[PDB]
Amino acid sequence: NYIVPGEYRVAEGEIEINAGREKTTIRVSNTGDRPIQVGSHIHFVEVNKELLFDRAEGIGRRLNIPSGTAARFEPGEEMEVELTELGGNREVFGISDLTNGSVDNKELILQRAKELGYKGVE
Amino acid sequence: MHLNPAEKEKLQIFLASELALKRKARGLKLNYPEAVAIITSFIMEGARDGKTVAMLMEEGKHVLTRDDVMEGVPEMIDDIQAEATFPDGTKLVTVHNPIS
Amino acid sequence: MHLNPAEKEKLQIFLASELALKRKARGLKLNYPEAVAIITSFIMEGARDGKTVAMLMEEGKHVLTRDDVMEGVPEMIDDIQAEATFPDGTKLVTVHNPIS
Amino acid sequence: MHLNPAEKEKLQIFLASELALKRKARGLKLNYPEAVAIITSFIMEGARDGKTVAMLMEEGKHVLTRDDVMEGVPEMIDDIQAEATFPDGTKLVTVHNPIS
Amino acid sequence: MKINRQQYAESYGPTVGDQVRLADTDLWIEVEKDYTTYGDEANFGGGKVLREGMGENGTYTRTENVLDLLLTNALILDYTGIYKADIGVKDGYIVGIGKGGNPDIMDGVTPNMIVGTATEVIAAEGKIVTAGGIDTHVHFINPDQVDVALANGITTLFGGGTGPAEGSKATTVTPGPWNIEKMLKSTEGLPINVGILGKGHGSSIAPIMEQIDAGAAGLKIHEDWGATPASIDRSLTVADEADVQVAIHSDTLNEAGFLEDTLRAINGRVIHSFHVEGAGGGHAPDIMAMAGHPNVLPSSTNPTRPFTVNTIDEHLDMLMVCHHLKQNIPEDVAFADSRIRPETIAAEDILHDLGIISMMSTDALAMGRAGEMVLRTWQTADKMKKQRGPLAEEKNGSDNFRAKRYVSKYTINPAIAQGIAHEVGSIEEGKFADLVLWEPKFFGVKADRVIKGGIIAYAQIGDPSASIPTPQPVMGRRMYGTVGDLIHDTNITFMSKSSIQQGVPAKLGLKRRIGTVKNCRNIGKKDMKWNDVTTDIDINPETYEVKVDGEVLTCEPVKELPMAQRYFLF
Amino acid sequence: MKINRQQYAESYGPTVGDQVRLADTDLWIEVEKDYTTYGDEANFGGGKVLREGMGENGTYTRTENVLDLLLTNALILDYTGIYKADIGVKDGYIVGIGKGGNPDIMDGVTPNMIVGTATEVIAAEGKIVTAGGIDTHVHFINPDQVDVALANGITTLFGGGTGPAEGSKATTVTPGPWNIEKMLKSTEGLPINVGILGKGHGSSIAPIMEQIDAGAAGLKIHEDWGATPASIDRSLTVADEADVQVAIHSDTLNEAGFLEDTLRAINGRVIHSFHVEGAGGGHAPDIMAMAGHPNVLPSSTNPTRPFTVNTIDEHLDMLMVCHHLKQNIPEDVAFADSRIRPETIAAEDILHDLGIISMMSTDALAMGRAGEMVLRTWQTADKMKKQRGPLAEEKNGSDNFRAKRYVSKYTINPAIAQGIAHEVGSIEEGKFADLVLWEPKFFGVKADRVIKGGIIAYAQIGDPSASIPTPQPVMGRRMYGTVGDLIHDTNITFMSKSSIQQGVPAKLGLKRRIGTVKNCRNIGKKDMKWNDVTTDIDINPETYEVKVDGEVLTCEPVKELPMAQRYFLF
Ligand code: NI
Ligand code: NI
Ligand code: NI
Ligand code: NI
Ligand SMILES: [O-]
Ligand SMILES: [O-]
Repeated sequence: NYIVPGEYRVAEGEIEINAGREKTTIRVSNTGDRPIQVGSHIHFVEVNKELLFDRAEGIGRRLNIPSGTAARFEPGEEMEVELTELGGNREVFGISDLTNGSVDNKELILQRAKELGYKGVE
Repeated sequence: MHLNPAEKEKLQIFLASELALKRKARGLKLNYPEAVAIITSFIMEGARDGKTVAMLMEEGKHVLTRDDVMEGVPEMIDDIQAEATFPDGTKLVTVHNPIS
Repeated sequence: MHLNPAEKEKLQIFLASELALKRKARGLKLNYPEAVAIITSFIMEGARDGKTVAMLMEEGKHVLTRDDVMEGVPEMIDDIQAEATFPDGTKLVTVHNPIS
Repeated sequence: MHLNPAEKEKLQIFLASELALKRKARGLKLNYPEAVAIITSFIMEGARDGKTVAMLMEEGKHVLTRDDVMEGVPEMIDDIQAEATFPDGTKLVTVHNPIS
Repeated sequence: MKINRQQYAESYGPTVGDQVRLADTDLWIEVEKDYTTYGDEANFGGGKVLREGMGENGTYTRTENVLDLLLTNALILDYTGIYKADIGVKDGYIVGIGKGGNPDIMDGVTPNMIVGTATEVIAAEGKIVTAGGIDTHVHFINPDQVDVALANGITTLFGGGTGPAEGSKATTVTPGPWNIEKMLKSTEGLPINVGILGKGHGSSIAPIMEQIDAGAAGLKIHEDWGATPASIDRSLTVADEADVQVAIHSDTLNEAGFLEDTLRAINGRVIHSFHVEGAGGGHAPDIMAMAGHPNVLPSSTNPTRPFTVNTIDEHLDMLMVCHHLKQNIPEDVAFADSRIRPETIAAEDILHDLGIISMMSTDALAMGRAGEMVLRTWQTADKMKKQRGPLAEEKNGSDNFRAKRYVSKYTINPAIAQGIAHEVGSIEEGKFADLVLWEPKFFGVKADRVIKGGIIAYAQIGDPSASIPTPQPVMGRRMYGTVGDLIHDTNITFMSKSSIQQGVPAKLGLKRRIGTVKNCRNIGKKDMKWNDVTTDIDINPETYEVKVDGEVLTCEPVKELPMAQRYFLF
Repeated sequence: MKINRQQYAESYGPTVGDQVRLADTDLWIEVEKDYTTYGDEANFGGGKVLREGMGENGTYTRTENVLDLLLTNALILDYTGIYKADIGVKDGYIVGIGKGGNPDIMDGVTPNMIVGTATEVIAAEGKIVTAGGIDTHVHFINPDQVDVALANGITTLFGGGTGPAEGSKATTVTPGPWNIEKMLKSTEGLPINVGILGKGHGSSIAPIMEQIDAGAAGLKIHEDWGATPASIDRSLTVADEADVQVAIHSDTLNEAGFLEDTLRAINGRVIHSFHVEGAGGGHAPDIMAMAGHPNVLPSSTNPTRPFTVNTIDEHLDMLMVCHHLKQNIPEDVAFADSRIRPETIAAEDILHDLGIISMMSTDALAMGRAGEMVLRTWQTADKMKKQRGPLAEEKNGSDNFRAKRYVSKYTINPAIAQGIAHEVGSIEEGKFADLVLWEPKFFGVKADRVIKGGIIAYAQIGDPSASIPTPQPVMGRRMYGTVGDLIHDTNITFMSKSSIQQGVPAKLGLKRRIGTVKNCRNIGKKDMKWNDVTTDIDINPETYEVKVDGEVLTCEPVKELPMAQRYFLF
């Protein structure tokens, strides 16, 4: 019965994020000499050119991490990350200008990624 | 004196600290604004004394203890922040969890 | 601290009371605003101490006597009123004819 | 209390003087606003005590000396001026070169 | 991937089933539902979700379903529910309650809650958000009273006065066309919503009605102007024609009638009964029986709220001093003893708990505290839980039913009573964006940020010279919504339909938003949200004992309250 | 008759070859030239020169070459020179710099600087006069910040915000047409010049451009809204069409790119790089390399200025607390260590000294001090003189070259960067009369008098109840230029050409003077006065070592500064 003013009494259980969406694990390498941190809601194919991964596996996806958090890659660091699917209309505009429409246009996204030197387009 | 706006406001903190120290001296457990005032004034006077930001980050955790304050006050105060003129100009001091 | 408007104003009363108490300590007969400040601050500190409204209505008549103040000051002060936070919330104290 | 605008402002000077006196008591050399505050409050309290303007013009030159204040502070303070209520009403006191 | 509930609540605020303590009370609110999609919560900052091409849409212009302001992750406490949502504001109004962000990539986005280029963000994660308080018993005596009210989460002041004139110091009255015009002009500089009451006194219609046509929003009947059967009758005839509310402070002295005479003059017409317990005024000793009637919208003022060990000593002395009464004149002592009654003050706590008194109010600077309407509402609910237990209607060990009953008393019910609930009084789509953010540790004590018409008007914030806004001293300060011409767009002057039709705003050069008072004459007790109980209240004329359904209503005074000495410097 | 130089300087202020110490620094300024005629100096008072038929002309009407205001015997410190002159003001503008008085009887009177019946006098003998400071990194968070800025000689605030909303607490952004309109109305009550930045974020032009048409004066790109290649590109396309400036806080996280990616998106277009050292934000660790490029107008914010023994401890903790980072999460510690770097803060002191960083700014209330832009400029120049010696360019043992290099950083260079230097930023004929008088003992610490549009807006002045204005307490106070409608004529709202053409001022009822933003897209580093150096800045990604011309730029932190504990009560 000690009172902490405004304290929470949270319920039992756990919160599952991005429930029901496909998950994908991929290896990602920071080939640059400066650190790269990637937020939860950036279209994963549009991250920093010097991140090396299978760019096709970033299309229509983002990191499967709590909303508002980020994954960090130190210079030269390679690690696995888990991606989830974008929702809503599954459209991306702006950011790196690789998509500007449906994420279903994989051919077009990868052509633009390759032309601009985003590492890991097969 | 050439008081600027901050100098005028910060006189209030010193005053509230003096009030709170009188209340503590006559045996009262201090409340939330009292505790904040005492620790804040301590930081500003420490800067004036020429202590470092690092010294005040340490000392500010030992100004008041749990038995100086009312139930719940330690858990109400996550941080106390003050800016004061150090020998090397204005700096920000944050005292985290000042009262355990 | 989260000071509200009244908390900021009432710091002034404490300050004026400290000034007046220093003047009384060096032997001065106190004037109208000095006397009001001392009795007002006494009431507010008494609430903070957890006294009742009834205790402060009594005590406030014995803080200053006629020989503490200038000629005419007792007859200038019909009432002193203060609101302060008691353990049971804000209450109004009126001290009638505080100085006989 | 019936505070007028000047009475409210001049409470600040007393407060700044109390702050400065605490700093001097723990061994600090005082700065420009501290020194001004101490001498100003001294003048206003002297009026309240019933001293003459001439007495305060003299005394105000002996409140702080060069070794009480930081390098350059004596040469920064050409004059300190205060108005206060003397027994014969408000008068202006100017203390020239208060700190030689 | 799963997040434990403690970490989830720390990051995004609480979700469904989680409870939050209100300040240092023993009241707990429980999240009833949550509009989010777990994993697509909105948030703002470095590497956070509300960024261009991500949770912020980079395509849509402002007109295209984009918000001016998103409050993220709010715990809403309102008569409509206690629940978790994003709140979207546009053109100064609440336009969406639901889930904000970017339909490009997020599931579950409410279609008109797009975060776009045009959108400002307020983080409400870990905050309680309420409607601004509606104070309907304000004496305009000292303009310094406005910040006092804003600091405790009040956003609307309804009442009267011209400053510290005796008529205004006693009564919520701005009398006659000229004083009303002058105070409508004064209101252009007050950073709060305002409605002005005229004098509800006269035996001819025209002297009363001309106040409504001049721009009054309602009338006040007060015994100090003669709360006679004639003044009551003419005021209610005017109100029924003009569609404005009438507040009454009845004839304490019983000079021209007893309570039954005042009710006969009212003749079943709608009326707001001020300080219905009666310490603040009314037929001695039985005025509080008004609160049983279906045509009465009953409010308390705050100094009797709740019943404490200092209340009677404080009130008996206050009444004697105010009225210049003498302790050695037996008629004076008899009057005071007839008006300040522990029996009716104790019963008033319980009548609030039972939903028989529908509203709180201040009586600011006449016999009440401008900054304590919200404070004392929650102190009353806390005392009633301690003394009467959880209400029968509760479930899950939460105090949600009590919390909705009590929040209604100072938000929606005063707005309904005044005919202004189309604009203010609740967090609902289509209403003005008057919103108060509270840290739960300060809930009902000191507001964090007060939003007026979608712009922050008042905030607890620190040193303006600092690198960041949190260093000391943290104190209540007016924000940009109060500065320059923005004070016009962020605040409403409430006026009668007739004054609006007759062009009073243009005549006086009023630049504030103009609110219409309407739908005040059709309503009754049944329209008071969570506080709709009608019953026969018996007040024993010998003992002052209050009975409802044959049971004496009594409770003890408390020696201590929450929301008191832990928080206040004085 | 001859006057010795000590007595001459005591009576009229210094003349040619005389030096003045800036506050308690070891910086000396030397009078380069003097416009007076010895013996015909202007002065005002009993038996003084500016009297009818003498130094005051009694013939000419105001239109006939007569001034509204003469500042007598000013020591001007400006990018244009350090020199002695009278300053004449008319219609709120500087109309003459030269010699004022009466051509009837005085030699050398500048023909449009007649002292006549219409002329007010300010005695500037023994004062230093500068242009008002131009702060281009202001967060509008707390209106109390305006007096803070005026007290340290700032007269123009460029930035954004809606008050203490999280978007505004992080970013200099007033987002979208509605928030921009609201804050233009708020600005009617702020006694300082203002320009508002919109959100520099979007992937379509129209959502960004509508902010410029609504009345924004520029844009801010900030990482917290997504400092992506798309947002950068669209913002600069808008800016090039609209002729407004873009400020950038780049992608610290390197999420969508490294510095070279941001420069590629900029594509040689003009941009203002905020807090270019990077503690205040930007590509970790090498953002400060921006300051070498010809299309970059680089500014510092003030908390890193200059490098002191408390700087790193203060900044590392501030960053952790602000960003809610945990000392026990290695990613959080790595991020903080990547952003707060003694190597780049020490190099930033030297880059200022070399004229490679062109501007100072505050970052008021987001990560910077509203009242310390001028203060810390001079503390930096003093530290650099102590550590690096007099610059090669100096002569006569004066610090004039350094003094012109540093005064330019907070006066003319921000005004040029923003497209407002036709109105403000220097003491030149034809510019708005925003002037700051300083006692040399308080120079850069506390302004004596701040003139806004030719009327004093702010002054260090004493007891308002006293016989004379000098008795205690002497404190910063708003003067008549801030009162009533005079606040409209003494201050400028800077707006885009398109908002002005579209009649936004009339639509919103703005009464302030309206300033046009223009000539922002044609300029580069070469246009920064005394601070025009382009060079290849190398930042070692492993050690954070900064190199220019193959030399490591490093200096020690200092334990003490001038303009600090001698002056401040806290
Ligand atoms: Ni009443
Ligand atoms: Ni009343
Ligand atoms: Ni920044
Ligand atoms: Ni900033
Ligand atoms: O009342
Ligand atoms: O910033």
